This record gives sequence, C-alpha cells and structure tokens, in this order.
Amino acid sequence: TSIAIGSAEGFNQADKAINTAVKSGRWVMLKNVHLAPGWLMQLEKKLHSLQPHACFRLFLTMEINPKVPVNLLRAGRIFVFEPPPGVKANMLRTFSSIPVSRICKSPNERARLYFLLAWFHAIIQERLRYAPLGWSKKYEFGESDLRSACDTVDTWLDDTAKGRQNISPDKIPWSALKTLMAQSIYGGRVDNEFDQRLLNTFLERLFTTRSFDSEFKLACKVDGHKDIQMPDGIRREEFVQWVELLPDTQTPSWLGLPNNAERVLLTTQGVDMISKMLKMQ
Amino acid sequence: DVWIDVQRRWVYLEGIFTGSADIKHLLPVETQRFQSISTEFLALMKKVSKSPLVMDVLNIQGVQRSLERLADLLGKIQKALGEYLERERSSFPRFYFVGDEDLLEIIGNSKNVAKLQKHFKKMFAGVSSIILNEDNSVVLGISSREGEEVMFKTPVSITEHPKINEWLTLVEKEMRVTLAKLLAESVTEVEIFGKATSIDPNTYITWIDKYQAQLVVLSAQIAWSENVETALSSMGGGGDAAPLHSVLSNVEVTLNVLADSVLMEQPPLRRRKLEHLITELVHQRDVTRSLIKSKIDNAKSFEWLSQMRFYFDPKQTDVLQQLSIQMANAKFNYGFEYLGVQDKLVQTPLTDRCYLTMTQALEARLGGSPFGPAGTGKTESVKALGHQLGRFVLVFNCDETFDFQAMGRIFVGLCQVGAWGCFDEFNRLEERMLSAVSQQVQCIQEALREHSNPNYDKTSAPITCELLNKQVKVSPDMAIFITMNPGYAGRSNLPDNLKKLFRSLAMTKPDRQLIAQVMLYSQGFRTAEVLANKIVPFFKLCDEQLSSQSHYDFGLRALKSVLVSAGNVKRERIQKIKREKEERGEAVDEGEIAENLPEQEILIQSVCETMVPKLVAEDIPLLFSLLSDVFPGVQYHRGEMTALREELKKVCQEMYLTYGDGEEVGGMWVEKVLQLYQITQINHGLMMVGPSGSGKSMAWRVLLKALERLEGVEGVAHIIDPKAISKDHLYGTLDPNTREWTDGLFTHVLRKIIDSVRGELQKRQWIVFDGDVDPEWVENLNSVLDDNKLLTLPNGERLSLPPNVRIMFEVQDLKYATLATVSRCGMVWFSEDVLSTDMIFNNFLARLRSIPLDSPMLQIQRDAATIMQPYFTSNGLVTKALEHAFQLEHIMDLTRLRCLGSLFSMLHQACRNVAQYNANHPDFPMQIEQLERYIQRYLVYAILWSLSGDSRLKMRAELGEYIRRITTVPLPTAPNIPIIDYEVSISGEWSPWQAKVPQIEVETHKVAAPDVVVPTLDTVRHEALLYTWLAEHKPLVLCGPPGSGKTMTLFSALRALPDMEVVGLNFSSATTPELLLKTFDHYCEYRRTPNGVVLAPVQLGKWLVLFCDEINLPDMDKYGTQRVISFIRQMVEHGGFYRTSDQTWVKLERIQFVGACNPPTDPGRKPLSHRFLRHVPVVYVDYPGPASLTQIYGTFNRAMLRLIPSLRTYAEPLTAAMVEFYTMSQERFTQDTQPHYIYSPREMTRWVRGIFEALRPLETLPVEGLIRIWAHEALRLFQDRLVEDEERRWTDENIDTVALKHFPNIDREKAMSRPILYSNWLSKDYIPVDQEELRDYVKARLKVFYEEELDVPLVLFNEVLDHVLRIDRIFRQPQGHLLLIGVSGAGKTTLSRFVAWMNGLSVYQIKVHRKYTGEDFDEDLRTVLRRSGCKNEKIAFIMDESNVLDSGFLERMNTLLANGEVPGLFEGDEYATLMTQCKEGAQKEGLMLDSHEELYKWFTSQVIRNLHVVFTMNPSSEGLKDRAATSPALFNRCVLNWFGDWS
Amino acid sequence: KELKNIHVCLGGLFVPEAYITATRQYVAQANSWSLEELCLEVNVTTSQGATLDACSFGVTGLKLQGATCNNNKLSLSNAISTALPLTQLRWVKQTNT
Ligand SMILES: Nc1ncnc2c1ncn2[C@@H]1O[C@H](COP(=O)(O)OP(=O)(O)OP(=O)(O)O)[C@@H](O)[C@H]1O
Ligand SMILES: Nc1ncnc2c1ncn2[C@@H]1O[C@H](COP(=O)(O)OP(=O)(O)O)[C@@H](O)[C@H]1O
Ligand SMILES: Nc1ncnc2c1ncn2[C@@H]1O[C@H](COP(=O)(O)OP(=O)(O)O)[C@@H](O)[C@H]1O
Ligand SMILES: Nc1ncnc2c1ncn2[C@@H]1O[C@H](COP(=O)(O)OP(=O)(O)O)[C@@H](O)[C@H]1O
Ligand SMILES: [Mg+2]
Repeated sequence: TSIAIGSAEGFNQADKAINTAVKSGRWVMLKNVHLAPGWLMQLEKKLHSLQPHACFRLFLTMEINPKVPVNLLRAGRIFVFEPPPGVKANMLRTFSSIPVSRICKSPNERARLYFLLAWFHAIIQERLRYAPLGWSKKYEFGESDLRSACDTVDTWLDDTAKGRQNISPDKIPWSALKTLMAQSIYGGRVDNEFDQRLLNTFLERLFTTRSFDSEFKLACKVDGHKDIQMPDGIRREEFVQWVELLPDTQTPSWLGLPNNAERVLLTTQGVDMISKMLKMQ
Repeated sequence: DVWIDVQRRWVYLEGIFTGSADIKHLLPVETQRFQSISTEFLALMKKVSKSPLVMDVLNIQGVQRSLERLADLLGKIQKALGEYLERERSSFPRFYFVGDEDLLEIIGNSKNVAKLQKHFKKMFAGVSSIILNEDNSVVLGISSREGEEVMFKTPVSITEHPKINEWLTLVEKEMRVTLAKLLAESVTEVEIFGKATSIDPNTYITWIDKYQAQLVVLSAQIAWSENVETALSSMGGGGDAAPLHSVLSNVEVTLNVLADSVLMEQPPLRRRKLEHLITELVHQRDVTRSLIKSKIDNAKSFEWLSQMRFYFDPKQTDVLQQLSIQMANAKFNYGFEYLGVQDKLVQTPLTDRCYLTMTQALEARLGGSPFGPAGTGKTESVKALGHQLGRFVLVFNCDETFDFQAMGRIFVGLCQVGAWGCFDEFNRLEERMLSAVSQQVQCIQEALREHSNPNYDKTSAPITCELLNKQVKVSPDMAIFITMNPGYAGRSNLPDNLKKLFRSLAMTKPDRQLIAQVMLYSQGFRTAEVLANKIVPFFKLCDEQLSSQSHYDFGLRALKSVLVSAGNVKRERIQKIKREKEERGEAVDEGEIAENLPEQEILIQSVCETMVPKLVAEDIPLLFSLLSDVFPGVQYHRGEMTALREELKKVCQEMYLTYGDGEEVGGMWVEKVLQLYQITQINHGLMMVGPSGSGKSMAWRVLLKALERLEGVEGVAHIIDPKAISKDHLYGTLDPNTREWTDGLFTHVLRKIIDSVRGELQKRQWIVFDGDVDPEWVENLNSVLDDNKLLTLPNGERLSLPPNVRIMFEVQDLKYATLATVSRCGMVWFSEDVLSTDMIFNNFLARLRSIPLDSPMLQIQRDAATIMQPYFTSNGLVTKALEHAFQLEHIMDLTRLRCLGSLFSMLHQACRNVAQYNANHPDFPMQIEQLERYIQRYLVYAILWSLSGDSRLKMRAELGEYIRRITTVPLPTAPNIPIIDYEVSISGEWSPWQAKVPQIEVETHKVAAPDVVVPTLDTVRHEALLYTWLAEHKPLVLCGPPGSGKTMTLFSALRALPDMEVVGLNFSSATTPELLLKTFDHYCEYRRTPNGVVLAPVQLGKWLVLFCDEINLPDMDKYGTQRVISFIRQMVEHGGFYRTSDQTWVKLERIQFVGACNPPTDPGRKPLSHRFLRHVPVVYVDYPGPASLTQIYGTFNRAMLRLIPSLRTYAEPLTAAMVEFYTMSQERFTQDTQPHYIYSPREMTRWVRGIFEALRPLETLPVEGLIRIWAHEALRLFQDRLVEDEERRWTDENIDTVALKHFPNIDREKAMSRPILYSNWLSKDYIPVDQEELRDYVKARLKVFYEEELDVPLVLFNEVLDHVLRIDRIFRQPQGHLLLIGVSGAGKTTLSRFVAWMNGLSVYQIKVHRKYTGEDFDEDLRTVLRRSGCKNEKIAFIMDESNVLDSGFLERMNTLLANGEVPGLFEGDEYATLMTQCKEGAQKEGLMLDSHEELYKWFTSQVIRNLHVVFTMNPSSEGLKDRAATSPALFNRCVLNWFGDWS
Repeated sequence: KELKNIHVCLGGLFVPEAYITATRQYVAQANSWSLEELCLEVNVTTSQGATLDACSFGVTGLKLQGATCNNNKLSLSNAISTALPLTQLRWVKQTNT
C-alpha cells in the first residue's frame, strides 16, 4: 500500500494501512514524509512500541533535508539514492533495472540498441557533475527519461520489425529514435540552444548504422591515444560482461569533455575529505 | 444542540423542495416523507409559538423524542438526496461541472428551458445556447457565443424524452453526430477544391460560409493530409518525378485566394474563418516545402510521421470514430466537441515540438508539463492541441487553496466527462498538496494504462479509479496538463514522484518572427515578411537597450498586443479612407486602398499606442531612435482626440484640476490620460505605475467621467485595497467541512456584475486594485488577465470576464510582482514630473476659492487665496522652500504631497482663524490690510512647520534661515532667535512663543502627575501645531524617541478640543486590522443610511480619535507591506473600508486617526509607506534639552520640596543632580548594548514622583536624608535594569560623584551608606530600613508564609531582600507591572508570590497544558479581569515566558498592560454579563452608573488600579530583542528588574 | 567621435548587451542602413597591432574556454582559458549565404 504524505486524509490512510499491515504482514510505503516533520515523530513512537508481523515492512521515501527527525533516522536503516559514481556504475545500474526478458526479444538488434541507450544515458548523467561545462544547468536527466527512451525504442523497433528475428542496421528507424530523444524524451528538459546542440551532437554520434560496425568507437582519445571500443556482441549478457571489464580509470575525456574539467573538483573534494577527517577527530 | 441543526436542515430542504416544484416527479417517496416532515414542522410551529417561554415548552413531554426522530429523518432524507444527485451525475457526466444548487436548479426547471440557457457555457466547450422552436419542445440545434450555430440533423424532442438527463444526453450525442456529418460533407467539398489547378474564389467563399470555423480548418487539414499521403504513396518507387510539387502548388494557389479574400471587407465570422484557414495553409505550405527539400519519397519516413496527419474513413459505420489524428506513433480519435470560434495559434517549430511531446505523453497515458518563462504560450499551446483533437479543455488557475479535496473533485469531473484539465500555475500549490495530488494523478494514469490494454473489452466491467474514497469511471479521453513557471516567486517545488508522472517540455524561446509574419499575413498586410523581420528584432533590441524596469515587458504578449492593435488600426484606417472617398467623389476600389497603404506607419502607430505609455523618461528617446533606425524614413504623429479632449476639459474644470495641451501646464498629465484611454481600448487588464502622488487616481477618475459624458455609458468604479484584507476575504473561502463556498470581495463584485440584475452589463465597470501587488494574491487573476478572461475558483466554479469590465491596478511600484503579472497587463507609467507642483497649487487655490470650509466664509477664503496667489507660482516662495527642504534631513522620508497637504491644512486653519476673528468682532471685521499681513506671516509659519516639522532643531533653523534669505514677507527682526520660535497673532504681527510659556507653580499634591505638563517652547509650539492639524480632522503622526512626550503633547492638545474623544490602540509586530475592527465594534456603530452603510461613534456630536501608540511596529510581509497600514491608508484616502461579512462598503463618519511612533531607524521599526505618509503630516518631538528639562523638573522639584520648608533651598541643586546623572546614564547606556537600555524624561518623572511619595508623610527631614532618597530612587530607576556588574558599579560610583558635586557640604556616610534600603514594612512610613531588621522581619513573614502558603524553604541573602523590596515597591503603585528577567530557578516566581501575599494580592497563574489554546487564555483573562475590575480584588497575575504558545498571548497581554482593557475580550453574552457585574460592583462601591460607556470606563479604572502583571523570562539575547517588538508595553509599561543568575 | 575608438571591457560594463546594441546602432546610422539587417563578425588581433574601420569596435577581457585563437582560427587546447588580446566586432550587411 503506497500513500503520499501531505494531507489529513493521507495521515489517516497511513495510520490505517500500518495498523492493518502490522497484523496481516503486508508492506506499507509512505512517500514524501519529509513534508510532515512533526508527524514523523509520532510515527517513530508508534513504531517503537510495536511487534508487527514477520513479513511486515515499512518504507519511508524522503528527500535529504534537516527537517527529518534525528530519532526517526536512528530508528531505521538509511539508504541514500543518488547518481551513480561513474559511467560503469551507471550502465550497470541501468542494465540491472531493465528486465532481462525485455532486452532479449524477437530482434537481436534490440540488445545493442539498449546498450547504446545505456551508454548515452550514462554519458549525459555523468556530464551533469561538471555543471558549467558538461551542460549549462543542472538538468534533471533521470530514470524516467531512461524508461521513456526504452519504451520508444521498443515501440519503434516492434513497428519496424514485425517479429523478424534479425533486421539490417540500416532498416532500424534511427531518425525516429534520434528525433524523439532530441525533442521529447531528453530534449524536453533542455531549455538552451547550445545544450540542445550538444544533445543533438551525442544522439547523432551514437545512434546510427555505423554503431553496428566492429570498428565503432564509443569515445575517442580518452587518455593518450587509446579509445573506448564498441562491443562486438549481439546478446545482453555479452554487453553486461563488457561493462564489467571497464578499466575503472574514468576521466572526463570519456564524456567528451577535456581531462582538466575535474582538476578543480577533484581538488576541492580532496580538501573537503581532509576537513571531514579533521571534523571527526 | 439538536434544535438548531434540525431547524437549519428543514429550512434549506424546504427551500430546495419549494424552489423546485418539479422535483417531486423524480423524487416521489422522499417527497411524501418530506410532506410528512413539513406537517410535523407545522405542528411544532403551531404548538411552541403559542407559549413563548422556554420553561413552558421544556415541561411538555414528547418533544425531545420527536426532535431526535426528526433529526434522524432529516439526516436520512439528506443522504438520500445526496445519493440521488450522485446517481443523476453518473448519467450525463457533464453535471459534474455544475454545483449542487445549480444541478437542483436544472432538475426542478426541466419544464421551462429558458432558465437552462445559462448553464450550457459551463457544461460545453463552445455551446452557449440551445436553439429551440416556438413550442420550446424540440431542440433544433446549438449556438455559440459568437452567434455561429449548428443545426442538428435530427432534432431532439423534449416531449418524447421528458427526463432532463435523457434529452441532454441526446442533445450532446446529436451535437457530435451532426458535427461529424457536416465534417464529412465539408471534406467531400474540399476534396473537389483540392487536386485542382485553379480555385474559384466565389465557390471557396461559399464553402467557407457554409460550414463552421472548426470544420473548414479540419477539412482543409484532412484534404492536405490525404493529398500528401497519395503523393508519397505514388513516389514510394524511389527516384521518380514528384507530384508533391503539385500539392505544394495547390496550397500556394489556395493561399493566394485566401490572401485576396482578406484584403476586401468581410463579415467578422468569415474573416475569422479566413484567418484560421490562412494560418493552417501557411503551416501546410511550410511542411510541404520541408518534405520537398528533404526529398522524402516514402510515406513511412519519420519526416512525415513526425507531422500531424489526418485520416478520414467514410467506410466506418461510427461517424465519431470516422476521423483519426496521428502524430508519430500516437493516435487519437476526434472528440467532436463543439468549440465555437476559437483563436487559432501559429503552428511554429516550438508549437510542433509541443504537439509532438504532448502527444507522446498522451500515448504513454501520462500528463504533459510545459514549463518556461511567462508569455511563451505554454497554456495556449495546450489548449490549441486540445482543440485540434476536438477535446473539451478546461483551464484551472491554481493556487494554494487548491487542496486535496478540490483537486480530487476536479479530477472526478474530468474522469467522468472525459475532458482535458490544463492546470496553470500548478506550482502555486503547497508542496504537501502537490504530494497528495500525486497519488490521485498516479491512480488516474494507472486506470488509463489499464484501459489502453487490448485485453480489456468495452462490454466488460468499466475501468474505475479510487478518487476521494469512491469508484470513479475514467474516460479514455481524459488528459491532465500542468503549465508552471520555474523560478518565479510564490511557486513551490514539485516532488520527484509527481514529476515522474508528467513528460516535461521546455518552452522558453517562442518563434516570434514566424508568429508575427503569419499574423500580419492573415490580417491582409502586404509585405508581412519585412514587417515581421523589422518588428521582432525591434522588440529584441528594446529588451536589450532599454533600462531594466520592473514594469517593462517586451515578450510575446507585448508583440501579440502590438500585432492585434496593428490589425485594428489597419481596419480603422481603411474605414476612414472609405468614408473620405464616400464624402469626396464616388470611386472606391478596395484593392487600390490596400495597395497604397502605409503598413509600416500602422505598425509604428501600434507600437507607440502600446509600448510608449509604459516607458520612463530616459527610455523614450532610446525607443524612438530604435524606431527611426529599424523603420527609417517613416514617421507617425498621434491623432488629436479632440472629442475626448473637450470632455476632459469640462471634467477637469468641474473637478478643480489643471488641463493642458502639449507643452502647457498639465499637458503631460493629459497625455497620460489619453494613453490610459488607448490602453483601456486595447487591453482588458491595465496597470497605472508610478511614484506616490503622480496623478494616477485623478487620471483614471477623470477618464471615467469624460467617457461617461462622451459615450453616454455610465461608468462605475469598484476600488479595492487587496492587501488591506486577507486573501480569503478577497477571493473567497471553501469550507473544509461542508464544502460551502463563501465569496470574497472581488469575487462578489465580479459575480454581481455578471448577473447584472440592475443592468450592470450595460455600464462601464472598472475594478481598480489600489494597493500593493505581490504574487500571492495577483496571480489568482492570471487566467483573468489572459485570453481565458476567466476566474477559476477551487470549488470548480468559473466566471467569465464580461467585455465591459476592465481590471485595473493603481500601484507605486512593481518590485515584487513577477513577470507573469507584468506581461498580462498594459502599463501606463506616471512619473512625478507628470504632475507638476504648479498643478497642485492650482488645485488647492481653486478648491479654496470654490469650496467653503464651514457666504462670508467663502469670501474670506477667496480673499486669502488672492493674497497667497503670488507665493504659489512657479519659482515662487513655496516652490523654492520645498526644493530646499528636500535637501534637509527628516525623521521620515520626505514626499512633496505630505508637506503640501500639511501646508494646505494649516492655511485652511488660518482662514478659519480669520472667520473666528470676524465672528468675535461683529462691529469691526478684519480689513484687507490686516488680513494680508496675517495671511503672509501665517504662510511663512505654515511653510516652516510643514516642510521641517519632521526634522530636528538644526534643520528647522536652516530652513528658517533659507526662507529669510529668499522671502520678502516681513519677518521677526531678532538677530539670533530663529523664525520657528515665533507665531502669528490674529492681529497680523509676529509674536514670540515665549510669551505663551509662563513660569507656573504646580500644586504640591499634583507633583509629576500623569496629566500635568510644565509649559515649554516645544510644548506650546507642538500643542498649537497639533491643534491646527486636529481641528481639520487631518490624520497626523508624531515621531520621536520613546518617552519624548508625544502622548503627553497629544493629550494636552486634545484637552483644548472638548468635542473629541480619544481611544488608545497599542500596535505591535502582529497587529492586524482586526484590532481596529474590534475598536470600531466597541466604540462605534454601523447604520444603513440611504447612501450606504456608515460607521459612526456611538457618542453623537463627538469625533473619535483613534490614537495608535506604535504605528511602525506591525510586521511587513516578505513583499514589504503592512496590512494595518494599508487598512488605515484606505480609511483615510477613500474615507472608509470594506465589511467582509457581506462585502459592503462602509463609510467612516466622525472618525479620525492619530499615530505615534519611534524613528524608523530604531530596531523593530519599519519605514512607513509613501502612499500612507502622503496623507499624514509628521511632527518630530525630540527629547527635552538640558534647559527645558531643568525648567520642567525644576518646577516639579520646587512643588515637591514645598512640603518641607527647611529643604526649600535645595530645589535648584537637586534638580541639577537629577538632570546631570540622567544625562550621563543616557550617554553611558544606549540601545547598542542592550535593547532595554532606554532612558527618557519618563524615568525622571518617576524619579520626582518617587521622591514625592517618600516625602509626603514626613513632617521634616535633613538634607542628608533627602540625598539618600534621591540616591535610592536613582538606584531603583537606572541600576535595576542593568545586566553587567561593571555597569552597576559605574552607576553607584557616578551617583556618588554627582551627589557630591551638587551637594558639597554634606555628610557622605550618613547619606551614602551603601546598603541603601527603603521599606514601609517595619513602620507606617517609607523610611529607610536596616538590613538586619529587614532580614529578621522577612524571616518571620516567611515562616508565616510557609505555614499559610507555599511551604518551600528559602535562604535569605542580601539580593533576596533587595528583590523583595523592589517587588513591594512595584506592587504599591497603580498599574504597576513587573518584568523579572533572570535564570530559571532563581526564585522570581517564589519571591513574587511571597511579596504579593505580604501585600494582600491574590496570586493568579494560568495553568497551561498541551491542549491550551487562545480561547483558554481569553477565558482566563476574562476571569482575572472580572475578579480585579468587578469584585475590587487586587490580583498579581504571574506569567512566565514558557506559558506563551502563540503571538495572540502577547497581543492580548500588550493591550491589557498598556490600556488596562482588551477591546474585543468581552463580546456577546460575555459583554452583557460583564456589564451586569460591573453595575453590581459600582452599586457596591457607591456609584450609580447607567450607560454602558461610563460603566466600562469604571471597569477599566478598576482593572488598572487592581491588576498587577508580573512577567518572568530567561535572559536571552535575541529573545529580549524579539519581545521588544512583539510586546512593546513589556518595555515601556513594565518595570524591568534584571535578577540574572545568583552572584 | 572619440568614444568609438576606445576599447571597453564587456565584463566591466553594467549592461554589455546595451553596448552591442549601441555599436550596431552607430554602424547602422553611419551607413544609413536598416538596423535589423546587420550581422556581427569577430576578428581577434593584438591590442597594439590593430586598426578599427568605420564598423569595427574594440573589446578587451574576453576569455576563450578550452580553445586557443591563432590567425583568427580556433584550435582545441588543454588550457582552462586563453586570454584574447583584442576582439574587433564589425557590423556588416546580412548576406543570407
Ligand atoms: N490634473 C490635475 N491638476 C491639478 N491637480 C491635480 C491633477 N491631478 C491630480 N492632482 C492633484 O495632485 C495630487 C495627485 O493625487 P492622486 O491621487 O491623483 O495621485 P496618485 O499618484 O494616484 O497617488 P497615490 O500613488 O498616493 O495613490 C492630488 O492632490 C490631486 O488632487
Ligand atoms: N503560436 C502562437 N501563435 C500566436 N499567438 C501565440 C502563439 N503562442 C503564443 N501566442 C500568444 O502568446 C501569449 C501566450 O499566453 P499564455 O499561453 O498564457 O503564455 P504562458 O503559458 O507562457 O504564460 C498569448 O497572447 C498567445 O495568444
Ligand atoms: N513639559 C513637560 N511637563 C511634564 N512632563 C513632561 C514634560 N516634558 C516631558 N515630560 C515627561 O516626558 C514623559 C513623556 O511620556 P510619554 O507621553 O509617554 O512619551 P511618548 O509619547 O514619547 O512615549 C513623561 O514622563 C512626561 O511627564
Ligand atoms: N532563595 C532561595 N533559597 C532557597 N530555595 C530557593 C530560593 N529561591 C528559589 N528557591 C527554590 O526554587 C524553586 C522555585 O523556583 P522559582 O521561583 O519558580 O524559579 P524562577 O526564578 O524561574 O521563577 C523552589 O524549589 C524553591 O524552594
Ligand atoms: Mg491614488
């Protein structure tokens, strides 16, 4: 039972659902509980004097703000959800979130399309860290955009491929996918001409028939003279296995940005780390 | 608790069942039940009314049981009626868009269809009325607001379907099927018009006239889509000759025909159809050109699927599903909702991108979220897409009152009807409301997703969603759209879960050039391309080059307004050329007229009419240079609107205003008036921006009167101060319990205009918002000030703005308004240079010569005006004096009209003085020479007191010296005495003020009494000035340091006016107009005179002076507005306010306001609004100087020391010792260190009073004892509030130093034994007490205290003895309140209780708990006030800072501390009970009082004499500063004792 | 006339877009051209070694991020920013080519 916090009827529904689930063993999720900091305290006291069913679970989704009571934080286990640390982690999360049966479907090219989608999503989400240069503002390129892009890819591939096991890369509706991602899915958030130009950059560079060649490069001159190579596989597990063997030497050149873009940031955080190590002394 | 509920239920149910005489035919069984209920009700009315006694009816048996049965019956019948309303809403779901009372109105009025014709506008998109035959028995068709009608193929017969829901559903279905059939026929014809080399204009115009505006555009789109699809299917072979060029040429020739058509005169409906067709075919031409350039040869290429394509299948049996609209992979079926004649937008690249994104969102069964700055056309694009699919789109202007329940019911209506909800400003909701609404949105979207599954079949169970604990059917055609402006003020943050439910789209840069080009081309402008390419860069360069002003807007709305005005101007110029040709010759050729038409000149005229009025002076040359550069060689000269100009002349003459043409005096004002008229003609939302007193109000009033006298249409203006009332009182409230809507002020006015019972729609209605503008209240008018012209309320009601209504704002700035409001309003900028000072002088002189002040009075006024005319000219005495005074320093911001109004009031007082002289001397009236001398000297005097009255002495002297240098009036000849020290005698000669200051001898028993003033120069000057300002009833403000004597001066001046009764109000940080309303309820009454409701004081013949103690304390909101200050400004400038009980204008009579305040630079004080300060002269009362203080307290000391003759020679030194030390401390301890370190003559007054009390009983006393008393009082005054030890050491040392300096030959030890203790416990008199004897006495009294009262043992040290002595000192004084500041657990409460027990006071402490509220505090306050004011019981009310749970606690306590009464505490039966007990108490005392006013005065006096409030709080740094503003009386009415921590 | 030959720092002006508009207006008025048909061309030269014609205005303080300018041609660089010595903004008639 999912309940959104904020209204009196919401509090009544939350109380009723928790009271039912602590006996039945069902699950209760409460969303945006940070908007009612006072009620969270009575919720914590109610939870403390309670011996619910074995399978009962209570999830409280919230934003990271100081209004959340400290006692509630101590009473429960905290999980922080944020952008993945790097391109490899982002692509691994993307592949884990999408079901295996979805990627492995009638056309074998769907797996490579999904891999391209994951790489694209990882690149644009990782460029958000270098906010002045990677983009012009902190766009909210998130998981909903990834779902919309996956749905678009599925719909247009199914339309083009009437259940055929294999289709030619030139027959893939590249223009439809590129336009829908540059105008509706990812371009909807973009409110700048130059950010739109950069999105069109990435979409034209990545989504093309040339992405199905063995000589395709995902990125160029990442460090020195080597470059990221497009995997030659045709199955989802092979793409995931390629993602697992990423060098773990990510640089902003992976994103197309200059390598020095992180030099200030990686400096500040480093100094920041010292400060934290000094604050806990 | 049962009778009232049953009574109300029966009343409203009887009203429902009687107003609807046909409701019985559909509700039979409950009709019989209600007949039985009515018979029972008649039985009760026939039984209880015979005996009008409660005891006579509570003795009758069978009453309570029958009442309970009736209550149950009423509840059951109400529930049944609610279920019936729900069931009837289930069929024909459009009834979800009407209220329950409205639904019942249609239910009961099914027989007569005339009453139902006003409900179709809110149940249908474009159906305004239903066409019926003469019998009113069959529905022949439908009609729109524009008059376009659709004739049903098969009319709906009401006789064959008597039930309302059935024939309404049949009407809707017949609407859809008739629209489908007409669309099919129009498509059949336009196909013939298609695939043709040439098009006959006559046949095309005939086809356009035949079909509706919706259907012609739809058919053109269908034909073009079919042609393109056929061409692509032919070209699918690849590398083949393209017949797509044939489609492009067909579009081109049709565009040529349409462009030729719009050049010539057309009927308005045909012209709008031609414009829509031109726009659509221009878009088609652009799309075809893009397809040709891209070499698209496949119909399955995305360059063709990304477009909106229309497929028509005549083979479909269902005409509703006959048309399909497809964009990318999204498919929709045309809703066939009659939309009337809407304004089509230009399909720009952004619009296309918006269409694609929103259609993708719709296919995903999730909402759309277009975001961006205001004026990007986010809302219009959503409405245009909805109209493209034939959907019913409702726009809801959302605010924070759109709570969970309102949004839920809106969603229920949208689900049932199957309509599109465009929620504009969705971020104006609360974040918690956004989160709550996210759940409903998710449920609806999940239901839609389940509907879209192919496994579902329409024959199975319908899809329902859980909305508001109910199963609600969800139509597949529902859509939710939310347009929000990210970054604006008053906007909230959307939760992530809600954001994931919408597909967002950035609409930031509209394609302005394309819009301009297409709009100008559709209006008939030849060379529209060059016009657009000139006018869009012009707007961009105006945005870049011009200075940044808060009222500047050069976005799309501005260009849109410019383009619409350009089209209107072109039509008017064509008509003018036509009539000129008719009167000169007979040859008329419309093609020639179009050919030789200066289109660029028309565009320049439009730009000047729309952009120029808002420009500031420094930006006008820049914009005109931009015009000369972008449009070179073309010039526009504004037409001379003479016919309005003579009307303006006549109105100005009748209103004593100055009129000018061009460069004469007042010409700029008339130019601004004409600009305002043009903006009214072009805009339905206007705003008049400019500094206070720039002539805005007179401008729009004169324009209204001139328009009434020119057009013959009577003009009615409703003036509202939006920030003088709460937003709930402005727009309305929705009851969270009963879902009942109470209209606000603006809502009530608009609804009354719309109903037009008294012919309101036939009058020019102007709703002016004269007040501050912030996004909290003005954004609710967004949909009002937009194309929607609609006010949307949370209860789902939508009110359309009538065409005769203009929404106007009169503001002084827009620094807090967002761009959303600025862009939706035409701005007229009123600089201070528009209204010259000569204009104000002319107005004043004309009013003086015309309006009598009380005809001999008018003759005196005319003579005085003739005498003072030479000084009121340009570069005259007054003008130069004002210019110089603007260079001085004043206690408040100096505005021209404040000084000018002060001067005018003083001149009116001078005329009244001359009239009084003439009345006093009937034999010898004042002659012309004496009058001339008096008027000139008084003019100089009034200039001095009006232009420097709010300044210090040195500024006043500087202004006097400047006037002396520049004036020619005979002035006082003293080499060193400033002119400000003289007054003007009625004989016409300067006389020094010192002659009015006599050395008085105050009576011995009246030493330092509250109403005893020692005459001083400032006292006699300020008294005269206040008398002058009060006699005219002009509101005034006294500014100065606390304890400067503002209240004393005001009361002294009012003593000379016996016809005025003063009422004290003490403002604080949380003061709101409800305090004023309570004061009005207590002291005044409302009566309904034939002219309206008038609020006047109860005491006839008396003027009520509402004296506000701290007028600048009330808190400003985050937009720099004090609500109470705006309320007072409205009551002063408009002479009344609005009663929010019934939204009625109440006019004040015999009520005037006086304010007092500390300087605005003081902590906790805010500067007053310039629009408020314009009407209130400000007088600066400074602290008395050493000479004046020496005189005032020297007099009090002599009167005091007259008690002991042997000490009579020590009055002069003692006063000096009083004056010096008080000075030193005032320099040593300032508000910079601690907030409470405030020293004023008030401390010295207490000093003299305390020494006088000490000296009253003594028959004799040596000098050493007098010095000891002086030092003890100095310690109790200057040392008790000190925080640090070093400050108290300084106080001791300098007390000794001052005493030794002023009393050399004394015994130091006998007078300054450091334990200086005084008490009247050991003896009858207040003689000094020894520390050891005092300790023993306190020990014995503490033993008795333990035995009788609280038994907590106490340890006695010296500080305890000092503190109990101080508390005993305070409890022995009238209105003696304490503020003990110290650490918790230090014994403050215990010592206070012990001292109260010793003095016989009854200790009262409020018992605060978790459920303690304001009502409990009010009840406790009533209890204490009754006990201490009616029973004559001395009560020590002990309150701790932790007992406070709200600011209302501090408000009530502040009022009680300052005045001794709360004006609104006793209201209702409580007031009657209080009056009864007060009469009983007065009879007990021996006073026979009859009226409630004098009895309430006696009650207040008893409370003041008895109640002692002891406030205890911990010593917080910021807490004390906060309390100094929240409760000022805690620091001016309470004695502060700093106990601190134990030393 | 002297105000045309001075080199200003666009970052040191309260409203630099007003400066761009003013230069465009000056060029349009000098040549009696229409204001809307003027486009901007950029020429990067040394501050001392430069000449301003009737349409050229000098600008200093512009910084090129991630690129270097040689002979008025841009090349990618690994430096954070490169200081452009002097920038000549020259207003010309639009060619639509
Ligand atoms: N045409 C005129 N000729 C002479 N006096 C005028 C004229 N118009 C206005 N005045 C006077 O000048 C003052 C202007 O006051 P008005 O209320 O019109 O200004 P405002 O800008 O609307 O003020 P506020 O901002 O305080 O609401 C008044 O004293 C008014 O009587
Ligand atoms: N494509 C267009 N063609 C014509 N007028 C347009 C177009 N887009 C927007 N407009 C106009 O611009 C204004 C936008 O109003 P609105 O939709 O309320 O803006 P926003 O949603 O940005 O607040 C209206 O005057 C509207 O008619
Ligand atoms: N001429 C005077 N005669 C008597 N008292 C005076 C005179 N001038 C000043 N005072 C004293 O100044 C103080 C002013 O108190 P109050 O009227 O409350 O000041 P404010 O209105 O500035 O708060 C009183 O103690 C009053 O007795
Ligand atoms: N002088 C004192 N000697 C002994 N106990 C004291 C003394 N003053 C206060 N107490 C004790 O402190 C408590 C009362 O504190 P109270 O007067 O309520 O504190 P506060 O100063 O915060 O009002 C009781 O326990 C009382 O016996
Ligand atoms: Mg006004």
